[PDB]
Amino acid sequence: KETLVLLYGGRSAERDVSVLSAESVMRAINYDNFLVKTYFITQAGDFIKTQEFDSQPSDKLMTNDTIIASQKIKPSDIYEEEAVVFPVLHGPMGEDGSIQGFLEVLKMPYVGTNILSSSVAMDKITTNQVLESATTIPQVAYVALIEGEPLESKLAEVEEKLIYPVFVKPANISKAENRTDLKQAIALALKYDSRVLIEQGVDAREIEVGILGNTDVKTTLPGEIVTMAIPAEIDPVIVEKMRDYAATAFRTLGCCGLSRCDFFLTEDGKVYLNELNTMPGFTSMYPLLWENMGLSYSVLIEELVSLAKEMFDKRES
Amino acid sequence: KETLVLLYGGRSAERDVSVLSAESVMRAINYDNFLVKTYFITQAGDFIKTQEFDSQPSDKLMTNDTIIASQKIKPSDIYEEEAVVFPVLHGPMGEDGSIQGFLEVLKMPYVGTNILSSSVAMDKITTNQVLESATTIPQVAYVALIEGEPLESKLAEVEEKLIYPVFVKPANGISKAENRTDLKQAIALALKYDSRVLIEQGVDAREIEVGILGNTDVKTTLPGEIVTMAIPAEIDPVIVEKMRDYAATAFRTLGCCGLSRCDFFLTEDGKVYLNELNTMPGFTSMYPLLWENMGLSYSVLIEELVSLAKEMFDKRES
Repeated sequence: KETLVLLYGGRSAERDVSVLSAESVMRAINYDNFLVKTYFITQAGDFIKTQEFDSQPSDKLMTNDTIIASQKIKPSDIYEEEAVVFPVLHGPMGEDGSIQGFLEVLKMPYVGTNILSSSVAMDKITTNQVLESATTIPQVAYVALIEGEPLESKLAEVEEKLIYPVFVKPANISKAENRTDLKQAIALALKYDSRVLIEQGVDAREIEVGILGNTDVKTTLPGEIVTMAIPAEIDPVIVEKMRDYAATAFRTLGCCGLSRCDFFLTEDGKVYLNELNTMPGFTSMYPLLWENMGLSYSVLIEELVSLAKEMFDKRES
Repeated sequence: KETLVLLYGGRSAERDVSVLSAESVMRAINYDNFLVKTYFITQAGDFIKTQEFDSQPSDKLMTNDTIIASQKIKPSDIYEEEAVVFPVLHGPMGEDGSIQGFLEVLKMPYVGTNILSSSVAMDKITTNQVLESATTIPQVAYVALIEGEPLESKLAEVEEKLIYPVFVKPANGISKAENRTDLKQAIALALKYDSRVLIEQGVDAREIEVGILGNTDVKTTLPGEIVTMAIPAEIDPVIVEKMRDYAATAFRTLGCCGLSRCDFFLTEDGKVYLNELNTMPGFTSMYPLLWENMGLSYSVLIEELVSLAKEMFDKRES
């Protein structure tokens, strides 16, 4: 009885994973409740009309090796009154707010966070600055570099604040074990972007919290990476902290819909926010974290759809 | 020789001004250099294919009273290889990164700042936090409220940090408050709009604006003053430099590209506060005039914007 538009693929490096999530989303959905229209976005950004399903498939989604050129559409022709888009797109141009902006301009409800909270959440420098300003959530140690800042003292700031190895990424990846590697990593990263992140390399436990909702934020029990332990075996104090931090991070950025909060837990029991992930994999932890809480994958989906409509009504009213 | 797609109108409250800026841009442009294709976005969000100019117009653009239904297009049909979009859209859906995202998805070069620096610049809470963390640019005194924070200590925090009157707005319902009761009433409606609410100090100070232009080579204008426009503003060299440095730093920190206008307050004892960074300023109005005083004519200003647009597009697509 509802039309879901399931966009998958994309232009980012994470685009092959996107096809996998979209395939898992399309087999997990309850068709009692949805007609599903799928559209592949190719690596060059083209929109391809591919299979509609009125009933459960069992049936491959399109890939960049299998484009059918006659099935190409005008991108705005995804549009249908009252359809809700589920953008199963990861990394840049799936999580950086460009797809969200496109769908806002097309006037369609869509699953997941809005434009501000997507771009901010994707930009670790901005995320860290917002969170250190507005919250007490600890961020993985980092240094921000804006082209123009004197290099020699940036280098010294990196060595004061961080311990080698560090990782250098343009804002929108090279490892450094010493100051020479660092200089060489920064020089290429400035060719990419005028804003550069240098981040502490961390070897610690990787523990993840699912987040769901719009105004009423729910979190899962944490689950651990390394194989998955769901739930993670951790002290109650750490469970509470991680879930509070996740919810606080989501509320502060004005996220809505879903996210997954990726934490590090050190041998001394210190918790650091590593990353807020606004469109997490569905291939993978996010669905399974909610499954452990008693929320099934098909019902998880319907909830995402109802939150999408609620944000749309709210943003259109 | 170049195709400029000029998008005007929009769904924001500033959409009537948008039409005037676009009329001013279509008249100031050098048609030696451009074929101009105009598209009106209606208040409801539809795209209307309206005039294409190959030479200077005399010649009015569409309005929400004058829509021609048959001239409606599919929004992606604005697309044309190698055409550069100038989105003359102000406020929400015009400066909030939604338009930029839509054009990025359509794969078109566009004038102005990218998705992140638009949405951040539009959100005063995030801008202020970013700038106070990464810079020494003073921000107009403010308090941020996230729905969930206990109300009483927010009220007291407003009264500790700020002096009445204050203005309350949802971050996504603007009310003035002169007292704690006005404040509570204003916050309560603002929260029906958005979970994030800004409370900002009312400031009665001199208003002085700085044009910014460029991508990696950031250029700024001499400051210009609002009340009539004094361009350049008559201010001490120390304030001029400070303003222009704060403007360029704000632009660089946010990752802006293309253009912005920075609006400052200047108080009676010579203190400077950043009020706003405006990423698509009016072209009706200070921005072109600020550059005109620097010797940069409006027509060549536009050519520079276009060339900056093609340049960011190349960096993005690579």
